Amino acid sequence: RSTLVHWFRKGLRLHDNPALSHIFTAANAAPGRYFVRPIFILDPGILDWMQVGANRWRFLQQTLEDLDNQLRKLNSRLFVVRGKPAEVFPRIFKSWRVEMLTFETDIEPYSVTRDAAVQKLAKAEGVRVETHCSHTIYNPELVIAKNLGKAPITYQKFLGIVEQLKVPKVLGVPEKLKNMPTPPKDEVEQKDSAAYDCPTMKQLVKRPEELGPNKFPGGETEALRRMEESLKDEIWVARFEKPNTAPNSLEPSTTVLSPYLKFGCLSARLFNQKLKEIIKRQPKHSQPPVSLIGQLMWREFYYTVAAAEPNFDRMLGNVYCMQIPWQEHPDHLEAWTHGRTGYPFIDAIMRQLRQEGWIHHLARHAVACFLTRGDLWISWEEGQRVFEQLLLDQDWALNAGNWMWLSASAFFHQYFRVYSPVAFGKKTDPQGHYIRKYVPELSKYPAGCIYEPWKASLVDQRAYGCVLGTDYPHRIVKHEVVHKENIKRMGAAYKVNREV
Ligand SMILES: Cc1cc2nc3c(=O)[nH]c(=O)nc-3n(C[C@H](O)[C@H](O)[C@H](O)COP(=O)(O)OP(=O)(O)OC[C@H]3O[C@@H](n4cnc5c(N)ncnc54)[C@H](O)[C@@H]3O)c2cc1C
Repeated sequence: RSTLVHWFRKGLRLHDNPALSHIFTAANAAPGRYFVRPIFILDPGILDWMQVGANRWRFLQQTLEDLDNQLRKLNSRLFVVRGKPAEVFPRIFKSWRVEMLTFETDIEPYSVTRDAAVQKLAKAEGVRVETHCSHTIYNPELVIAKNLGKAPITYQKFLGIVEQLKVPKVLGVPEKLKNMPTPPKDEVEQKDSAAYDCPTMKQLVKRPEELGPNKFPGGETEALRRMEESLKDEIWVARFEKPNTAPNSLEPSTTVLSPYLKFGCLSARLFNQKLKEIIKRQPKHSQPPVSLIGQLMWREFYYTVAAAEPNFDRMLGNVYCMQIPWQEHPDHLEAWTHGRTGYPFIDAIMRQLRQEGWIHHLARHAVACFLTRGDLWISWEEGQRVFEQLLLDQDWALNAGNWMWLSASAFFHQYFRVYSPVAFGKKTDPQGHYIRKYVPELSKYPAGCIYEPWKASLVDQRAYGCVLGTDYPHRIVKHEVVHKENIKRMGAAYKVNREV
């Protein structure tokens, strides 16, 4: 008896999962011949390559638990194998007598390299490998092909391309396993009956004092519930315009499906299909780029440009990316990273980010502009790294692509438009409720100076119980001065890049 193995990496879901569905149908179309091992590999190598904060670890933990629960309902389970894939797969290929391995493809350079090696090993041991592109709606390879070998570098060309492509068929959940015994314990399982059980919170989250509120639980089950909840107001969905949603409302002004889409707890293909059903129902509706479908297309856009550039997450060696002489300032980087810039709107966002692991798209704009072309002139790579650690939705292509946009390094070139760290939040939160919540030391400042506490006299600062320089920092830079200087620095960088 040989085993069929589905390997979760992303695609942490039962629904719309062709790679996992094929495994299951095969076992049921040929009962008694196959064992089924759905596995997730706790790969220590990924930590040399990316940062993971406490909040995102918990999200993964919760996700793996939900996925194990969901597989049990199909007379299966999740096997979480600890170790490096390069060492894990030769062992289990033999110990398990693996006939077929399936997994969902990923375009990230660490994923491509790792997957190539696994496919070289699988070819050697005579293991059949079947891969499916289901993490994105469109296959980036086919978009680039249709565009004659190059990724479209504007959203509108990208839309023009994918319009002519076939939308894939969205699958349901696999059928339960008919009369399948629990696989026999292997070398590892026999010396430890729990060697493959889902990790506890204690095993994954080493810095539990960095956990923030538990607001967006991981898991396919929570993903589907949040999607349904978000789709209930079809008028809100149909008339969604991303630029007009507030960055600093106390409740999220958008869907917060990003962590789920990032891990594949939600199929982007399913979400897209559900969105197109409402749009059909609702004749007055928004259109890309501002619409909710437009939002999913932004995800497709960045995956397509990223798939063509292994150096997408850095300035050097990146075909898309303007070469800009960013400066090194460790103290300013530290202040931004910990929301101690002295600009309450910026600090509010960076603190919501650290504590909760999600901030609105335009709040990411605000803090990203400030770090880079706007105020501090620090590389977008440094902001990417902080975002990587704290974001629940940390996504290799989307984090890099949007940082390049916000820094005017790629895709966006109107660097003379600079967010004000004082004015920008006021449009949608003139009372500063968002600042009061995340910078509570300023909570007694009136709306007239809560965005600009340095406009309050010392007497009033003492009266509000928050003296600048003691209880809340002084501004680390003066926006009105530096952002004018940085526009000149940007223009010089643009000139140098144009001449080369
Ligand atoms: C500096 C910076 C860094 C970012 N890093 C990430 C990241 O690491 N991971 C991430 O998922 N998004 C990232 N984004 C994009 C965007 O801000 C988030 O996708 C969005 O805030 C998610 O919130 P939401 O799910 O409520 O989005 P909604 O507006 O409800 O959109 C639905 C989905 O569309 C996609 N989407 C929406 N906006 C964008 C966008 N601008 N680019 C790409 N896809 C988009 C996401 O999958 C999102 O879940 C970043 C943006 C900026 C400016």
